[PDB]
Amino acid sequence: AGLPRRIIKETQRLLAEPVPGIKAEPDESNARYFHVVIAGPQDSPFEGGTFKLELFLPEEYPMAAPKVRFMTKIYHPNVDKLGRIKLDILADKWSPALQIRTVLLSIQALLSAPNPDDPLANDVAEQWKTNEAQAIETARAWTRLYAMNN
Amino acid sequence: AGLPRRIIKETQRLLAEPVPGIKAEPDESNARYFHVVIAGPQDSPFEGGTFKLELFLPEEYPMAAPKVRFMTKIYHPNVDKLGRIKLDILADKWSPALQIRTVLLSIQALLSAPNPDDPLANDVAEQWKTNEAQAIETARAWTRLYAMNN
Amino acid sequence: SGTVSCPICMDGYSEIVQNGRLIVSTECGHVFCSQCLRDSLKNANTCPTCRKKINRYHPIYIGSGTVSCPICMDGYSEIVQNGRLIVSTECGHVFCSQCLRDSLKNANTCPTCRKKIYHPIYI
Amino acid sequence: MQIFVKTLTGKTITLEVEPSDTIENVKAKIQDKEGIPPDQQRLIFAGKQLEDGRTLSDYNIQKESTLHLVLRLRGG
Amino acid sequence: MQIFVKTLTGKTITLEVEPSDTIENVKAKIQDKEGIPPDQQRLIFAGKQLEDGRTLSDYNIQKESTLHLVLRLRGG
Ligand SMILES: [Zn+2]
Ligand SMILES: [Zn+2]
Ligand SMILES: [Zn+2]
Ligand SMILES: [Zn+2]
Repeated sequence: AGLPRRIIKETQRLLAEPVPGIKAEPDESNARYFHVVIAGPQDSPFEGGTFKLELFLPEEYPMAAPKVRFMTKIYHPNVDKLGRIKLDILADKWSPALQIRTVLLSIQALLSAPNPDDPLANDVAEQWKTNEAQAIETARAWTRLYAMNN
Repeated sequence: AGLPRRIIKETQRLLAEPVPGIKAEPDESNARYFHVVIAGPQDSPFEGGTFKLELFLPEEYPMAAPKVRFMTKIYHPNVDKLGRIKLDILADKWSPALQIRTVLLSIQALLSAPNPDDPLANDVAEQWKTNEAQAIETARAWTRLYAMNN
Repeated sequence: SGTVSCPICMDGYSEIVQNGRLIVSTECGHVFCSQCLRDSLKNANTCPTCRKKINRYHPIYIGSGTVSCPICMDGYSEIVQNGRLIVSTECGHVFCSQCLRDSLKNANTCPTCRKKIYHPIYI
Repeated sequence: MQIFVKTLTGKTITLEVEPSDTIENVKAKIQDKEGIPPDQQRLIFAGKQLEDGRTLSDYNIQKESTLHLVLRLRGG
Repeated sequence: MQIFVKTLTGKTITLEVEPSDTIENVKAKIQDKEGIPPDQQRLIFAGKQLEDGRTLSDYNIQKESTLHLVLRLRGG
């Protein structure tokens, strides 16, 4: 009952070479379970926010994607109320050459470029389309409230 | 102002890691010109012989083969009176992935496995075919006479 | 084991890229700088290293020096250890043969570039 | 000037660039080294997915900065 | 037992062998590492061209010996 070699090396390297704005650390009692914090992108409504995520490496990793959820509430067309992320690299566009590090950088990318035309949170997206400036200021307020001092 | 890089490296390495039974040293006057001595193969009629050769790296080296000639007289179906070598890797079967070191090893191979069926020295090859044991003792005597103490 | 070079000019990875040349492979998995192989194939249509008739050939992307499989993360020695091969796709991306096999069970796009899609390379 | 790119594997490459290079121009250099077509590359900096038409200068990307590469992605 | 082969580039590889291995068996192991087919390999030791059918034992090739690889060649 030991981890694939991939998880061991990938984990050493992740910690060896941290990325600015991203913190990801395995749970001491569970090497498949990662505590994550990501900074909101700069020049986004999420800027200045610190967003908690969980990441889980399922049994078929890296042939299957990490399972990933927001734990910090966020206002975004492709994330729902329960913090689930609809994102093609976590499903059909996964590649085994992607890794924890680049999954997390892709989530940031997703915050910097939301896609309300193909949404997960229908109300959020409807706001985003029909009144983008307002949807943006809502994201900024939710960022202050939930994703600062947390 | 110089040699292709290939020739420089190749020359440093020859002199760095000598091959047993083969000595090849560039001339002070010309970095394309190599003084060579090869030992006769073991268990061949040439064994115990030391055979002088010259080797020249032409301008198109390594796209063309080194030019190579025996200076020591030798009794062999594929070497003539003037020490010229008929050998396919010096012509049609050259490869630029061959080198000085492997050209010279291939010449030793040729001494170890003569080919009298497709000869350069016709009368030598005729002896080799119709009376091989005698052709072999002639090669041994010519080895003593020309390729020892030389 | 370590750093790749071209058997014809004898330049290592650094010297190859230094002046615009690529690292290439033949179908038979033999590796050269682009220009040495271009110029051999003007002269004869046979692989310099193994003398196979070569018609096609392509760039491989290994930058740095010391090769490994991006999927399992084993380096050169660990891969061969267990009788896996180093393999390149037509788009020049390298994997161990087990990981590319397994990956193609699920996707049949290159894991590294997503081009729809190979052979051993000998380094 | 030099900037660094953390490629998919985690290895860092060094690119020679100008503040006026577009992100497209930077992708073309990465294609030469990595064999990944521009259409599949995304370049991440300060958490931002950089846009092809804009330049390094516009994003305040100065010498010695590190960009992070991921594969094309899409919210859904 | 181990022997060494100095391959075409000058690099040395290490092969795991038995005194009873034929030169053909040795060529097979070289093919795995080098991708050169047996029909194109020649193996040189003490100046001689080793024959496929014969074994390492027959040539007195002991552990830690080094064989030298060249391409197929022919006197003419
Ligand atoms: Zn070259
Ligand atoms: Zn080949
Ligand atoms: Zn692998
Ligand atoms: Zn590819």
